[PDB]
Amino acid sequence: NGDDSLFFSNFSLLGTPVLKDINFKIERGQLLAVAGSTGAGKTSLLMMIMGELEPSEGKIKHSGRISFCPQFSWIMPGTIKENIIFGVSYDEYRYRSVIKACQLEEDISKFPEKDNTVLGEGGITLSGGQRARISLARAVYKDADLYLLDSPFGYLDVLTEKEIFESCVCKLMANKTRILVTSKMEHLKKADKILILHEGSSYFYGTFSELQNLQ
Amino acid sequence: QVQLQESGGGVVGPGGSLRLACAFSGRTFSDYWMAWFRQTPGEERDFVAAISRSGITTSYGDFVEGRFTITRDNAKNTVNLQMNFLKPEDTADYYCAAGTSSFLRREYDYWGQGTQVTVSSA
Repeated sequence: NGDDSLFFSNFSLLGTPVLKDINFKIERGQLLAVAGSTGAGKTSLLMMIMGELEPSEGKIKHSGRISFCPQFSWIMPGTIKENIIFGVSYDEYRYRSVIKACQLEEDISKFPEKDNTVLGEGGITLSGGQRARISLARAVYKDADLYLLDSPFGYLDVLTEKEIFESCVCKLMANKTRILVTSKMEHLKKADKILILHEGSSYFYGTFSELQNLQ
Repeated sequence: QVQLQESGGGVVGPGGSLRLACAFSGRTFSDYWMAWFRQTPGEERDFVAAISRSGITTSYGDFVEGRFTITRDNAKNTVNLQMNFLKPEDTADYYCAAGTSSFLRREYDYWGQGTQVTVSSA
């Protein structure tokens, strides 16, 4: 079903050049905000986390339990809907809510064939933020036990960046387990636990209150 | 084709310490995650501890509250469970399981024979 806590104790054992001395907890339905300098090792950590909780070698895999959202918005050949679903069964109410929360409702409607507008090597090209919104919608649509969101906001104005964090990350995914690599202090205020990395090591693990008490 | 064999079981006093140890054999230990369970006769099966393929990720039963620690030696092919502050109610047969599934939704594919631990107040 689910272990209410996962204790990671990587004291420079895995990915030694980038990651060194990271120790933290992840509990069900909590928003963990990974933050830190540029060379901290945020993406490396999400990748590390993933390679621990993943099925091993050649296993049937069936339903996958981790849902990853990379920085590099990916677009496979196929319709806007196919890209979001990504193999997973369609559900109109699950899909339409994910679209509205990821703020793609207006964008999809103006396009010619709407959800069936084909993307990739044979079809339409997309906006920088529009690719990032599809990449995020695809990740939040997948029902997974854990969500790794490496800088899901990019090429988005602070008006939509703070609206998608509020509607999608905090209102829609309120009960899912999130690990969100973020920068803005507003994201850190709404977080359940804050992990601050520095040059590959964990320097702070706690709440926004403890963080401001320490500084 | 794997086979497991636990050891370290015995009878310590109330508020004691004991170190259980399983033996993975027959395949690459590194590919499997481990787990510890217990069976207090008459009561339900209880999840005790679980450890990832590398050993960087662990998770414990709600009843451990900090007392037990799960470790592994991928070179010597063993998973160890260090139990401290054992209260009499922790008396049970401790089984060790190994799987090669997702760590979030675990499927305990293989099991051990169980080693008896007893916390005698006397």
